[PDB]
Amino acid sequence: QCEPNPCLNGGLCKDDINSYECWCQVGFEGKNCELDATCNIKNGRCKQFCKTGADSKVLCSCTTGYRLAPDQKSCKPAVPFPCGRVSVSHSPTTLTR
Amino acid sequence: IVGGENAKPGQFPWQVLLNGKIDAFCGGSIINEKWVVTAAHCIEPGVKITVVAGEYNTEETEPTEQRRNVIRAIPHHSYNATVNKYSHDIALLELDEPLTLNSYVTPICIADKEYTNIFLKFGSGYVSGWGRVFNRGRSATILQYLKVPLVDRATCLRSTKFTIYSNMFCAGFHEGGKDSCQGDSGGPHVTEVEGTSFLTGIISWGEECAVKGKYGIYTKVSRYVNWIKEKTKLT
Ligand SMILES: N=C(N)c1cccc(-n2nc(C(F)(F)F)cc2C(=O)Nc2ccc(-n3cnc4ccccc43)cc2F)c1
Repeated sequence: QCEPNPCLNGGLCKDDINSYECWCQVGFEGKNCELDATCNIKNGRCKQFCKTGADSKVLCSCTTGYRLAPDQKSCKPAVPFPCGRVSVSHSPTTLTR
Repeated sequence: IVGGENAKPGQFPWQVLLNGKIDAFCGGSIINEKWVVTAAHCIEPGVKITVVAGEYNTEETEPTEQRRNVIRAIPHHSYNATVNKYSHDIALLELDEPLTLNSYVTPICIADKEYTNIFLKFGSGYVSGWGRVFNRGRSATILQYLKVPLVDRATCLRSTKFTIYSNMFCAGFHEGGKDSCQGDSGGPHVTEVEGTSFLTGIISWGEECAVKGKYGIYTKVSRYVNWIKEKTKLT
């Protein structure tokens, strides 16, 4: 599938037997990471806040207290006790069963 | 909270309880370890208020409790000018000694103008608090919570006497039977997007509580958000 990479713009081709997809990256949208991502197409793929910018290219980011990971979409707590999460039912590695 | 279910301990860690002349009088939402926030109509000339942080069963004494006393208490640059005193029903209480942040003392999240509305317009929010358990009568000792579907401007106007402007929004049940209440006043109205809960309301007033046909109404934090952002900047 992946000879040469059908996913472009930097994305990543997990080819399969039958098929293959494009793990896409930031900035980028559509199938083969063809067209740009937009703050209205799935939040921008940002996990908290989607913004646009000078260009029409996006800009993910976070509330006071979280820090936008290096993938640039998901938000990581950046201080011990972060805003608006429950913390009894998750420490250390627990889910509300 | 009438028509709610009991909340569970440690699950609502932004739920300040505002203590003053009467004991259990308004709720509040830890905008952060040094300032909590609340409806402006809980600011009385004369009372000196005390945020009860990690509280669960009022009839009993929890190790997570952290009271402070309000060292000062801003309300918005447009509360009421003797006119209609439940519009920008909003305000910050600076605590005097900073709260020790923990799993029972945890601030709620204050998302910017553009996003707080988006969370608000997903149409169901977790309202919580120690207020009345029934319509006039019995107050919730052990923290009460409730989910509230967003109820539209056009209809909620149709249930009022009073002027519902835009800094408020309406929510509750069409089939009357469950709402916040007096004593819940100031408590939170938050929406969670995938873990992270964000504040989108101050529980404000309501032509009575949980009355079939009439709803309870809430402040539109979208508006004051930036303001909140400004004035609590520990940085
Ligand atoms: N339903 C709720 N979520 C809720 C929340 C807070 C308080 C009350 N309770 N509880 C009770 C209980 F005691 F009976 F239980 C009474 C109330 C309550 O809020 N009375 C009340 C307050 C203000 C106005 N009012 C309406 N528009 C206004 C515009 C300007 C000024 C006042 C304005 C009309 C009212 F009915 C209900």
